[PDB]
Formats: sequence, C-alpha cells, structure tokens
Amino acid sequence: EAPNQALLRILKETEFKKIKVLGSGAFGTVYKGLWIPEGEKVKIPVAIKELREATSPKANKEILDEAYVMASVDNPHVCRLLGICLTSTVQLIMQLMPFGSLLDYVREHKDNIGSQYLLNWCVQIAKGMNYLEDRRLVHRDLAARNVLVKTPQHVKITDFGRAKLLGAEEKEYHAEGGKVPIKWMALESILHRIYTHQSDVWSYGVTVWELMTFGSKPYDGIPASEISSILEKGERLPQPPICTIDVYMIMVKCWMIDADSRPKFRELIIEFSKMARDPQRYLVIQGDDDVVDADEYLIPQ
Ligand SMILES: COc1cc(N2CCC(N3CCN(C)CC3)CC2)c(NC(=O)C(Cl)Cl)cc1Nc1ncc(Cl)c(Nc2ccccc2P(C)(C)=O)n1
Repeated sequence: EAPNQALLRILKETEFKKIKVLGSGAFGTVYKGLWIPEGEKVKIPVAIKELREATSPKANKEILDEAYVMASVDNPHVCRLLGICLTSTVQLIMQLMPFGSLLDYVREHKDNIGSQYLLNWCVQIAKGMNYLEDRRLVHRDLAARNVLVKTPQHVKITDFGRAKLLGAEEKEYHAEGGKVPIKWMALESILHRIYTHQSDVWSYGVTVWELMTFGSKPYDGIPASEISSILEKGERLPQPPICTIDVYMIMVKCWMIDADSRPKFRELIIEFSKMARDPQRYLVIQGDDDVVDADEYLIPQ
C-alpha cells in the first residue's frame, strides 16, 4: 500500500550502440552493447533486450511489466534495470553481466573453486531473495539459469518475466495457466499454482543443487508430468557428491512439504555465511577507457 516512487528512465535510442548478439530465443534477442549518456563523459556497458521482433501488442504488456518490476528493485544482488527505449520495438537496457549465466559458468569451469566460490554464491543469492522478500516480491523463476555473473566473486538474480509483487494482504499469487519450469517448483505450486516466498525457497534449493552438482539437470530423464507424483512419494534430488551432510541437509529442508518448516532466506544467509568461513569442512572437492560499470553510474536523475 506504499507508493512506488521509482523512476522510469527513457533513453534516446541514439545514446547507445548495439555491438554483438549474446544469445537469442524465447526472450527474443539480447545484444551486448554500450550506452553513452550524452555530454556525460562515461561509457556504460549494457545488455539490450527485445522480445523477438513481431508486433504482438500482448508482448509489450509483458516487457513493460518486467520493466516495472526491475525499475522497483535496487540491491547489490539483483539486476539493475537501466532504462527503456521507446522504439517501435521496446527495449530493456540492463547492466551487462560479462561472465554469462551461472549455469554456464559452473559447467564451463568445473575447475570451480570450492565453497569459497560455491558457498559464497549461495550466500549472495540468499541475500538477493531476502531483498525481494522485503519488497513483497515473488520471483517464481529462480534457477541457476536466471543468475548472472558480473565477476566470479559477484552474482545477481535476473529475469523478472514471471515476477509478481504481492499486495499488502496477499500470501499467495494464484496464477493462471502456461508453460512453467516444473522441475524447479514447489509442490504446492505444481498442484495448486499457489506461489509464495516459501515457494521461492524450494526453487532456491534446486538452484543450490544445480551449483553443487556443477550444472546437472534436475530429474534428468524424468518427464515433467511425473515430477508431481515423484515428489509426492517422498522422492527428492540426490545428495551431490561434493556435499557434506551439513549442506545436503540444508537443501533437503528447502524441499519439505509443509512450506512453513522450510527455512527462511534470512536464515539461509546465516547458515551459508557460517559454512563459507570454513569452506572445506562442508564441500569436498579435489584440488581446492572512459568506461564506468553501471554499479558506479548512479542516478543522473
Ligand atoms: C556479455 O557477457 C555475456 C556473455 C554471454 N555468453 C555466454 C558464454 C561467454 N563466455 C565468456 C565469459 N564467461 C567466461 C563464460 C563464457 C560469452 C557469451 C552471455 N550469454 C549466456 O551466458 C547464455 Cl544465456 Cl548464451 C550473457 C552475457 N551478459 C549478459 N548481461 C546481462 C544480461 Cl540481462 C544478459 N541476458 C541474457 C544474455 C543472453 C541470453 C539470455 C539472457 P537473459 C535476458 C534470459 O538473462 N546477459
């Protein structure tokens, strides 16, 4: 019920210069690029997104909605929406995450530092979510894929297409149909489309399991239609090899059926925080020019 005094910044399409095409597909097309606030003497590196290329006026609904959310978040572990450009096709100008998705990164570099990296990432993602929990925001699509790498030491949560902001008396979002990422999703949601902050904890568990397994596919082989029952019988993802019981037990708590006996993000920070002060006790792995980054180009507005 608090007034969302966020500022939406509209950018002249001339101020920035597309440069290459990082990925394309469902989202549409993301372009590595560069933004030069005029008469400002900084060059800010950016991703520039547009959903494919067809008019589809229902699409701009969705773009302008993710832009609404991102405009309303500001945390060191959540993606910064920089502004939009009101071209025929509407574009989201976002901060460039130079190292790509965490999913890729862990896959590409299975020579990944032990918990120092792994458990540090676990802390930073819990901080990210706990913030959205303050902001009464429910991500509904937490996954290794949707976490970007600014540096190997600093990650941020992205992709707010499915995000929903709870009203001041909304425990759950009661969603319509659609294609949903079934393997990352609480059961109460897979069955009753009831999404919650605690449902987001479950997706945090699958994400952690993704990182601990260096990129494995949840329930690989299984067909998503099965998942609902599989998890109803009592089944869960396995204990990843490098995982001590201490870590694996935390993952398993995020996957309880009663969502109120699942742990809270503020606790997840604390616990992983503790573990990351003695990383090797918990994770066992063999061998352990005018540019300004956006995190320093603070509001000219
Ligand atoms: C500029 O660095 C990036 C590089 C890449 N690669 C991946 C491999 C990479 N190799 C070099 C660096 N290390 C060491 C790893 C390997 C080079 C090219 C990607 N692509 C992916 O990691 C997959 Cl997704 Cl192809 C991204 C970015 N950067 C970026 N920044 C902001 C956003 Cl908002 C974004 N979104 C975005 C971008 C693409 C697709 C989808 C999405 P969305 C809207 C759904 O989040 N990307």
